[PDB]
Amino acid sequence: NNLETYEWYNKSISRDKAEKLLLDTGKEGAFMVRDSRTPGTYTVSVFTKAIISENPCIKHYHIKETNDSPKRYYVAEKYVFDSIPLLIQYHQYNGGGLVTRLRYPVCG
Repeated sequence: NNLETYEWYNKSISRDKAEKLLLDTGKEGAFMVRDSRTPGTYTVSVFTKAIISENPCIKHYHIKETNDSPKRYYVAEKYVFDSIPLLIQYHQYNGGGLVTRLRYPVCG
């Protein structure tokens, strides 16, 4: 199911790099993702546009997993899915809370 292909996915990424990558572009609710190790989910680097004296906050959202049917992964005891992409696709569209429900998957 590897994602390594979503503007938002960033393999081997960390919490700092994603923010760094996000900071590079700095969009509204920049969306990024990074593999972890937990039950097998992925991380989501979300960045909020801003600068001046501050305002741009980058949040790393991990995709929780829940042996559902399928809705396994999620990032808010909410919309659960079987993959970050759908989990992201759902955020990217719908309105899965998040900085801004995946507004722009950052792909460093």
